[PDB]
Formats: sequence, C-alpha cells, structure tokens
Amino acid sequence: DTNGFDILMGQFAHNIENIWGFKEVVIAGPKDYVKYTDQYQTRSHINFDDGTITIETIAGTEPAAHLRRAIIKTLLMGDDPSSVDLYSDVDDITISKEPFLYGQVVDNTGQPIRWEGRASNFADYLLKNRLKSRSNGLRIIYSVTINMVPNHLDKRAHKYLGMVRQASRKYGVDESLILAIMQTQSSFNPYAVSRSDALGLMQVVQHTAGKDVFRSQGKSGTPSRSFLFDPASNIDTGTAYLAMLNNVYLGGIDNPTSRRYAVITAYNGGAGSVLRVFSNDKIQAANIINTMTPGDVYQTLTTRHPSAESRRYLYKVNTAQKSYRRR
Amino acid sequence: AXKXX
Ligand SMILES: *C(=O)[C@@H](C)O[C@@H]1[C@@H](NC(C)=O)[C@@H]2OC[C@@H](O2)[C@H]1O[C@@H]1O[C@H](CO)[C@@H](O)[C@H](O)[C@H]1NC(C)=O
Repeated sequence: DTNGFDILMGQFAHNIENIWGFKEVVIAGPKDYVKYTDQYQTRSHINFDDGTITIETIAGTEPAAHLRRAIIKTLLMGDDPSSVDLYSDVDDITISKEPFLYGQVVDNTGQPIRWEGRASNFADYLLKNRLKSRSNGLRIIYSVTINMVPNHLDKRAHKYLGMVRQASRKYGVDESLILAIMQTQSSFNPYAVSRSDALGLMQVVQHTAGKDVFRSQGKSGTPSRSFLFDPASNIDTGTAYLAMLNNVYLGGIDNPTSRRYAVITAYNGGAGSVLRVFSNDKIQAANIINTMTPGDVYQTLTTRHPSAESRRYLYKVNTAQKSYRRR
Repeated sequence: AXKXX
C-alpha cells in the first residue's frame, strides 16, 4: 500500500530530525545509499557519484564502537536490494562472502575486503588515523570517510553488462543508450530510490512506464517493487520503455537522431511533456519537430523544456552515451 | 538526487 509507505516515510524522516536535527537529515536517494542503525544514532552513506563512503555517529556513549560496526557491516554487506529497508533503522542481517563493495574499495594496504578480519583492521586504521569531529550546534558527530577506487563506476557497470547485452538484443535498443541512462539515473546503484518513486538501476516508476511496458508484453497490472529491485528485470523493463517510447509514443518523429533526443527527454519527463514543448497537438508537435534539424530539437529541449531536471537530463545522457558508444 | 512520500 502506497499510503502506508508514505506514512512510514514521514515517520522515518521525523525520527532522523529528532536525533540529528532538521539540518542534518540525510536520506537515501537514487545515487546515495543511506542506512540508519543504532536507533538512528549511526548512519552509513555511500555516495555513488563521488565515490565516497561516509560513516557517521551521534551516539553520546562509545562513539568509536558504533562507527566500527557500521564500517565493517557496510564494507561486507551483501548485494541484496530486495531485502534491506533503507527507510527503517532496523539492522538487517546483510553479511556476504561476496560483498557489494568488493573491489570498489580497498583498505589501507590497497587490498579488497571480503572478510571480517581485514574489514576490522581497516576499521581500526580509520578510527585511529582518519577520525573527524564536527558539531550539530548541540552534539558532536563523529565520522570517517572512505574514498572508493578511481574506477569504482566502471566496476559497478561491469556487474550489469550481460543484462544490458541481452536487453539490447531483445528489444533493439543500443547498449550505449541503456548504460547512459542507468549511469545518469542511478550511477549503477541497485538500491536506488527516488522522491518521485523511481525504482532501481534504470529508475522505473511502476504506475507510468512500468505499467505501459506490461501492456506491450501482454500483461495487465503493474510491475512490483520486488520485481524492479531485481537488476535483470529492472534493466529489461527500462529497456522496453525506451523501445516503446521510440516505436509507439514518439514514433511520429522521422529523424532518428531527433527521435533519440525526444526519447531521452521523455524517459524522464513523459512523452507528452516532450511533445507539448512544440505544440499542444501531438500530431502537430511531431510535424513541427519534423521541420527542424536534430541539433535544433536538441537545443529546444535543453533550453525550453519546462522541467530543469529533464533539461539537464538530455545533456547528461547525450554526453554519457558518447563514452559507451565505442567498443 | 537524494525520500519517498
Ligand atoms: C536524482 O539524482 C534523480 C535521479 O532524481 C530525480 C530528481 N529530480 C531532480 C533532482 O530534480 C528528483 O529525485 C527523484 C526524482 O526527482 C527523479 O526524477 C524522476 O526520474 C524518473 C525517471 O525514471 C522519472 O520517470 C520521474 O518521473 C522523475 N520525476 C519527475 C520529473 O516527476
């Protein structure tokens, strides 16, 4: 039930506010894993864009031990988006022989971490030698920061290449487009959740895109949350929507490169909002796009789309797709 | 970039 989720989300944000202060509320996002434990006194933050791991505690007693468990637990947590609640403070059982972060972070030695002993020794180094302090205005927050390896993003994208490969054959969608979208949407974060309900690697909204893809595939209803936190399903669903936007919704755009710009913007903002930039009449809008150059279409969408997000999106996917195109 | 409801 969505209403139940909206309530708990409200409760979750409030519980953080009471302990940390309104100006210290950090919540999990599409590109940011954030997990609260210790009755909200301890939080772990993976920032996937910047490649940093920040572990913080505001516990008044034995701060270092709190950080230690959160450090170790984060370093060794298993890749399980389906199981963990990033909007609860409950301490999920997550330890794994192949941690999610394995190879994406190295310890003090330059070694990858897949077991408690190395994680534990690395936690001592960080506490002894990288411990920082700052204030709420009322309380001390203690933290350590870990920088991920320089190519942490390539390593993450490596997990999903096979899934992208298949999805690309299956629907006739370029591998480079698919990658550019998941990299821009989630930075290859399997735990990705947005404020607008986008779920997973390709950030799929269940009721709009997810529903529409289910129609083409001859289904009724909606993709479930658990279906979309499965990476291959998520990547298959997101790639289908790109094929659908191209073939059906934006099918009246003739120039394939113009249509690509329209499809990239639409993925994010909806096909109607993209067409409405040109006319309130969907056919007349496509006809107008058909009298323009692709560079002009690009220029119109990046400067005159209503949404600053969708506008920035077009630029960021287009730049990214270049890098994935060769191979 | 990061809730929810
Ligand atoms: C944060 O990095 C991004 C991914 O999230 C965006 C973002 N919007 C901003 C920064 O202006 C904000 O955070 C969650 C959502 O709003 C998200 O955008 C949503 O992205 C998906 C694409 O799968 C769209 O289908 C959603 O409709 C879109 N939200 C909108 C435009 O209502």
